[PDB]
Amino acid sequence: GRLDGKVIILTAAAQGIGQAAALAFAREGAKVIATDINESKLQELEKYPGIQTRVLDVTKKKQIDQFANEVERLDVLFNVAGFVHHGTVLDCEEKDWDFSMNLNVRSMYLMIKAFLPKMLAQKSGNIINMSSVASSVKGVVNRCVYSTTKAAVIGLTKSVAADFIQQGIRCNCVCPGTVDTPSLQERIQARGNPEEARNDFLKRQKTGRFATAEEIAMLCVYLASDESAYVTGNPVIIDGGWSLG
Amino acid sequence: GRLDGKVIILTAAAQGIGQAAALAFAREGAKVIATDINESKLQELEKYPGIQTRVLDVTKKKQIDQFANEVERLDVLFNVAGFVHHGTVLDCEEKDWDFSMNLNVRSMYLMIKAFLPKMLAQKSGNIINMSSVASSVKGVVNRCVYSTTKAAVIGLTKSVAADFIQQGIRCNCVCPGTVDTPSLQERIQARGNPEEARNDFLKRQKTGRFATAEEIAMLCVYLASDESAYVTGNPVIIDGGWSL
Amino acid sequence: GRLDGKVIILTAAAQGIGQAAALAFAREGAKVIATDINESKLQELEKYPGIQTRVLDVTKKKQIDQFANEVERLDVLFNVAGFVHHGTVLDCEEKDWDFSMNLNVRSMYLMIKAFLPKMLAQKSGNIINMSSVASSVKGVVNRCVYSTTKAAVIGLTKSVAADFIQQGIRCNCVCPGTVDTPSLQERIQARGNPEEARNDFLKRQKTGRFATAEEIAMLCVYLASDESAYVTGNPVIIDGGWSL
Amino acid sequence: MGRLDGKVIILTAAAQGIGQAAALAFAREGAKVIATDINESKLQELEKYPGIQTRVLDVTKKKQIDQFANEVERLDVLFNVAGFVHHGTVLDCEEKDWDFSMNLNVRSMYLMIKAFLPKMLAQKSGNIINMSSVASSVKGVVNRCVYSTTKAAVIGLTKSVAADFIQQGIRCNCVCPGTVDTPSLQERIQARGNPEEARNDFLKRQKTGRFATAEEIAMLCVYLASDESAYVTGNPVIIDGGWSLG
Ligand SMILES: NC(=O)c1ccc[n+]([C@@H]2O[C@H](COP(=O)([O-])OP(=O)(O)OC[C@H]3O[C@@H](n4cnc5c(N)ncnc54)[C@H](O)[C@@H]3O)[C@@H](O)[C@H]2O)c1
Ligand SMILES: NC(=O)c1ccc[n+]([C@@H]2O[C@H](COP(=O)([O-])OP(=O)(O)OC[C@H]3O[C@@H](n4cnc5c(N)ncnc54)[C@H](O)[C@@H]3O)[C@@H](O)[C@H]2O)c1
Ligand SMILES: NC(=O)c1ccc[n+]([C@@H]2O[C@H](COP(=O)([O-])OP(=O)(O)OC[C@H]3O[C@@H](n4cnc5c(N)ncnc54)[C@H](O)[C@@H]3O)[C@@H](O)[C@H]2O)c1
Ligand SMILES: NC(=O)c1ccc[n+]([C@@H]2O[C@H](COP(=O)([O-])OP(=O)(O)OC[C@H]3O[C@@H](n4cnc5c(N)ncnc54)[C@H](O)[C@@H]3O)[C@@H](O)[C@H]2O)c1
Repeated sequence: GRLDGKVIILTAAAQGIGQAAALAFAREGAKVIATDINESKLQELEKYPGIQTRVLDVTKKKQIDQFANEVERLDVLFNVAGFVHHGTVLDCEEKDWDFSMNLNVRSMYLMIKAFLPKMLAQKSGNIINMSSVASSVKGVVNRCVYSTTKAAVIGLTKSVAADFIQQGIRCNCVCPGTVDTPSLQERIQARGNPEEARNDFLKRQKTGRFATAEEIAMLCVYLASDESAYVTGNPVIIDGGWSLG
Repeated sequence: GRLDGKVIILTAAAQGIGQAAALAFAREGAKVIATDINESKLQELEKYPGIQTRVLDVTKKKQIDQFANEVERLDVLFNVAGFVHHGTVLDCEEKDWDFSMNLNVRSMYLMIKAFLPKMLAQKSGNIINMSSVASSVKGVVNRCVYSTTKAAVIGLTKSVAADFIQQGIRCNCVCPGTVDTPSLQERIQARGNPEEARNDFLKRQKTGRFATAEEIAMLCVYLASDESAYVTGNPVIIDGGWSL
Repeated sequence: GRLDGKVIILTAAAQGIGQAAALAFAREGAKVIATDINESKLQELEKYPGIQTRVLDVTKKKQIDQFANEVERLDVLFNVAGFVHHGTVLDCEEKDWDFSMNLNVRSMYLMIKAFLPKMLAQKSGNIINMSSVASSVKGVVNRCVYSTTKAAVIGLTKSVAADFIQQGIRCNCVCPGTVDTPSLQERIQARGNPEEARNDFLKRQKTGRFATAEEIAMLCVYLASDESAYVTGNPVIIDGGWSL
Repeated sequence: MGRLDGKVIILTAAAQGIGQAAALAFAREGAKVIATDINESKLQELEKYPGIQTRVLDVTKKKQIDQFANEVERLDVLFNVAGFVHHGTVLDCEEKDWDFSMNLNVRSMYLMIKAFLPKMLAQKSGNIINMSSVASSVKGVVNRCVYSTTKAAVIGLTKSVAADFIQQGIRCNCVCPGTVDTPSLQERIQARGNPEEARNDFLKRQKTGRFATAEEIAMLCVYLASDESAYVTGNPVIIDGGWSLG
């Protein structure tokens, strides 16, 4: 397996990209600690060899620190947790702004701050953060606070990469286009005409399809593996040509 | 003047880049409304033709909304306010993280959401945001929360530019290298050996100097003027070759 | 004027962006040496205070070297010459590939290598190169060799900027979206349905217009001026939200 | 089952360095590899490896290229590897240096793509990987004028092909390394006045205190060549050990 010997911790693992990653990591021989707030859905992964699960709300610092004190070592941290708000800056009220900033960015700060010292004591570690093309990468309509947080993810990634490169740490982030996940389906259904919302989303995608969560996972495998040891400080795009032009 | 007939509001105007921008706008014929929390320093600008002042804390939504209700129209909003925390992710306590996120990003969100509707009703407007090369542009050491916020600023910029391009709104951000401002001097002094600190900052700068606030201001003039009408959604770098 | 005391040499000056640049530089007090292969059109600029003209084919090293020897000093070199080939990689025959590489890229290399030593001896110089968003910035349809060359331009820009920063040289390039020039009109007319071709080009442009050459010129004035001394190594976008 | 099972892959400059490592890596992942180079005796060493067939090919010769293409029934992937690294500023670069690099580093790719793309279009499926560098439009690097210009041009060419042929099932990406320990890198070190010291300037780029191996570059090429990366197109993928980071 491409990840033999690796201990990997991830968040938001119960469905979507996190689930697919958890499964993909485990199949490649990793020791996976898969976390989510949704305990009943999460515990489904316990049936898969190589995966152990734990309930974790990434907005709760007390929860995070206690979890960190339980973990002996890790090789990889994959911060997946994030919410996609629909709206422009005018559509974003204070509670939407804060909710996204807390879940999407503060979460990563708290996870990295709890887990990075373990990596530093072993002079080795790898941190993968979930960003988006809707970010500093490009402008995307109706995604104000999302794009703002997802840009923030890139800043945080490059910061960590620069600060700890000489202590054996790498840090990268993943920037997908549209991925067929349960939340995407929720966002389609939430529209006034879902039949039509599905077509706006496909418009971005000149190949005529969304990415699968598995495809996103296989990039995370590459970035988790020693194959990519020489890759750090990058937003890796996986967008089906959306940001291309 | 290159900014004649323009009504420009800007924050953090009492010193540094804000101050230089205020004075540069005014010299180019703008009607400037220059805001800061520091009332005594801010009110020095009152002596300059074209500048009117108002005390404003950009972290206070209530103050922001009241200010907006006072303003009949604008052409340009320049979000300048921001703090530079020194440290890695490990040096950043929750208080540091939240203070920076509130002043550096939330501020912009609240200012934009208050003033943008004005611009939309006139089908015209221009929002300039202060970012930095310490951001999504490149990795800079001991600047964790700062870089995170300044990246957020680029995301917010591109978002606003994308959402309101068809309603005559432009949005760009400015990404300096090291600029000789009073806060920069504070950061130098704050280190263990301020001699040595000054040389680390210069190491960034292969031209052997920092930028002046007036130089940053002249970029802001270009971006504020109709000369740059066709420029939107960009992080404009002004870094003396640092990110090169 | 904003360019008072600057000696500025430019290519492809007889029409389009070059022409607008020349007139804009002259209006701001520059001493302009405007060059082009089209002698009769070029000579029109002679009537404008501050512009002297010289015929120059930028694909002819021997002409370039002899021109350089005529020139005592410069402050700015503006490489404007470039041709826009229509087609994919499959539409591009060896003749199209080579013609574009030589005019669009080799030209810049020859002008730079002939004029840069002057700037090095003054310990001061500024090189502006015309790029495009159709380049390494973004992928654009039916622009294969063009995009290849305009990418090459960014490479060359950043090279020169990195190599000569400590000797007082700056180098940047300009990356437009669609600009309403005579060659753009020629490209429109050259299509099967020019009525419909005008609309494809417009679809690029969410503000519903092309840039004017004057607008591109004003970016060039900013980049040519000492106002922008701290700006080097950048591809400056001016695209009306196309790459956004 | 290898990650490249069923894939027919053609590459250039396969006899040493990145190209060699890639050929070997593609073959071990179950690709059918057609490995080409100008250096016949060295290239022929790869014939002992299961899955690799070799052919002499000078990528500056249009006539050679078209005849080779006429020999190939199908391909899934084209990896354009050939490129020379000139040492010097714009001032150090004479007409012959400029032209030599432009023809090998860029014209070569144009000709290979123009010969092979029609095959991929006819199958409504193809993947083109181009070798670029961080010394390019990505960042400014000293003493690399014509190299950086060509490797920028590669990125422009990559995005053009990706934009033009996306709807016909074609992907195009490029790879942008920092310093890779290859034989030509060793040549460039040895060619300096003090090779001990050239070696340390190259290491200065590299905050991790090492160069990449050709193998490491290869494994990125495996990912980009595989269907795992089917949703990746139009990108310069950086693999630079933090060099462009800051
Ligand atoms: N799906 C896409 O089109 C797409 C595109 C780009 C980026 N992303 C990013 O990928 C990541 C995952 O999204 P997805 O769509 O694959 O999954 P999703 O949105 O379908 O699932 C989210 C998961 O996160 C969990 N979660 C919610 N709040 C949490 C909290 N406080 N703590 C811990 N877990 C929590 C949920 O229980 C759920 O299992 C997000 O960061 C998202 O921004 C998604
Ligand atoms: N090297 C540099 O100085 C540099 C480089 C890149 C970007 N920047 C950015 O430029 C912007 C201005 O920084 P500067 O160093 O020119 O000025 P500075 O930091 O010296 O001045 C900051 C000003 O902001 C005001 N201020 C502080 N909190 C406020 C609040 N809550 N509400 C309203 N005003 C408040 C202060 O009273 C002061 O007048 C910042 O966003 C900074 O991040 C500076
Ligand atoms: N027009 C646009 O939409 C647009 C967009 C992006 C970039 N550009 C770039 O701007 C530059 C100028 O294009 P434009 O469209 O403004 O002008 P244009 O194409 O209308 O005019 C070109 C000028 O170049 C001159 N010229 C041609 N060959 C020459 C040679 N060998 N030596 C010297 N001069 C020569 C011509 O005589 C003419 O006066 C080009 O590099 C072009 O790629 C144009
Ligand atoms: N530090 C690095 O080594 C580094 C970094 C970034 C990018 N690259 C790129 O990787 C590619 C390979 O370089 P490398 O250093 O791994 O290998 P190399 O330079 O050691 O070997 C080059 C190979 O190309 C072959 N070759 C030369 N001319 C040819 C021609 N006309 N036709 C066909 N083959 C020809 C040679 O015989 C040799 O086998 C180049 O494009 C280079 O620019 C290398």
